[PDB]
Amino acid sequence: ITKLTPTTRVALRNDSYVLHLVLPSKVDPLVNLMKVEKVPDSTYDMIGGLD
Amino acid sequence: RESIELPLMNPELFIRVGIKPPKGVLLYGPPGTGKTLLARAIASNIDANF
Amino acid sequence: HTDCTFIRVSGSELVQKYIGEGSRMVRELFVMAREHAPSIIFMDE
Amino acid sequence: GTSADREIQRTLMELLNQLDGFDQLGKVKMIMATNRPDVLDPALLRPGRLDRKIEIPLPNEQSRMEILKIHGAGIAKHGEIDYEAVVKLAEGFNGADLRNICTEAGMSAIRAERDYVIHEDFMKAVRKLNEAKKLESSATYSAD
Amino acid sequence: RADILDPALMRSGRLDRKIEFPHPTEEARARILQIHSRKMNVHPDVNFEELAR
Amino acid sequence: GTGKTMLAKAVANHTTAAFIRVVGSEFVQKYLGEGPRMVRDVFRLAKENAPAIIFIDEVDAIATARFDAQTGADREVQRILMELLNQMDGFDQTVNVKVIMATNRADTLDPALLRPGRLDRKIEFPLPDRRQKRLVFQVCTAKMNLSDEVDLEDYVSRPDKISAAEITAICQEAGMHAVRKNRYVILPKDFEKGYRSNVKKPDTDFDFYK
Repeated sequence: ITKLTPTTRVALRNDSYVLHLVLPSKVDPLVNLMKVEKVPDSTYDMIGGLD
Repeated sequence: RESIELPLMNPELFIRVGIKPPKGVLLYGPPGTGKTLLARAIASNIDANF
Repeated sequence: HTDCTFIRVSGSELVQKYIGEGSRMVRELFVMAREHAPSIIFMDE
Repeated sequence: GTSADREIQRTLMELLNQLDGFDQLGKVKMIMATNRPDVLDPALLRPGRLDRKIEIPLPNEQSRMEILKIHGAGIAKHGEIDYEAVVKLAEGFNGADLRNICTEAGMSAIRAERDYVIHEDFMKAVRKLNEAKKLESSATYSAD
Repeated sequence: RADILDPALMRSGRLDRKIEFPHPTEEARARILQIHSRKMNVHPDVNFEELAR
Repeated sequence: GTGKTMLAKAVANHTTAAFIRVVGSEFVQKYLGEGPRMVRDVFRLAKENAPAIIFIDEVDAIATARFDAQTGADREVQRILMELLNQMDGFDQTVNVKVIMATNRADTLDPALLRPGRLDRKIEFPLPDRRQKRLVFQVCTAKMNLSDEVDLEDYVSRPDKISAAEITAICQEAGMHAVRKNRYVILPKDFEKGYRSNVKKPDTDFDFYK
């Protein structure tokens, strides 16, 4: 039960809707928001004239 | 008539002119002008193709 | 160079579907940040 | 502003697209009518959607007389109906207004049970109509 | 309020006869008292016209 | 009114790629939520077919600015817009796929769709005034007769702030007037009946301001 992370996906039987197996990696909402943002990842060595 | 039925009459005439036939004409008229009657009458050209 | 959670928002509405149903207050983003402590907040003009 | 304006605007755009959107509806043209040409979307007035604008104005004196004659078919009257006097009286009347005057002619004739229609019945109906429309707005149109 | 009324709403075909009802001035002012007091019981010591004025 | 899809359909002609120019209003199918699945199918078929280019017309129709997350009908539309957001970012940079979306008013532009890396094309369409208005008029009048005396620049030089379809509208209107007049060539006068007929704007600019 503890391994079953709340707000996470686990398998569900059909005739019984009983637990069948966990679901590995369904989704992270913050990651989706960031991907929608499409931030321009940079590098400190690529900083221009603002040492 | 030249707006709608003239095109179906001989669009080749307009083509020879050099322009495409009229696409769509909208009727402008102050309220209570009775433009709707104009269309009701224009319905007297096909009566099945309107 | 700092390894922080970057989140820059322009006050759109599509992202609102992930913060909350209504987003009554601006605490919605904090909830996403609140569990990702290694985060930074950026806001455009 | 609204949650239908989204859907309403989408419907408007879909009609716009289907008008001349990567396809021409040939052998068929569409004619639309609207009282307020100023609340028309800027796109609908473009040459691709609106081809030409034919404006129908309020009837002229000759136009008013022609309309009265058209509506003056089933009137049981006496040979003194001076439509010219009424026509000169009918100033700035709307197109349906002439039919309203013709109808009110009978209503006045229905009063007193006068089977025939006298030239005075129209003369009073025109006066009544001219006074009824005092509460109008008087804003014809703007084709922009 | 006929002013707020849309111009189309008054276009002959939609509405033909426009009847405006004003307030009773002096005589209908007493007729209203006679009617609305049809069942009211009052001794003959009230001047309907006087109250109307 | 720059011939909205004019340049786009032009690209569709001289191009060697397959075209998918969809109207941004057809995305809301009847069935619930099926719209997002179709939208994904758009990009799927585009990538699958060939080194082709598609068009998403009336982008604002699916590209909104604010959503009403209570109307339901707005929820599926916003999701399909997120559907397109995923699809556009669903490119591997290896597919010869590029579908051009088009909206007439950029004011109500969903920043998620135009976010950096999503769309790098910024091409406005100013109204031709003198440089193009001459070229535009020359092109439009090409299939006209204009028998002997109709001076083309004669009406171009007028200020006559116009629109790319406005030149075409004036041309057609002169054509229609001649048709009513049965002039097998465009008489230089009919240009007058056209230019003033199509530029019928009640500006009523007071000369007091000068």
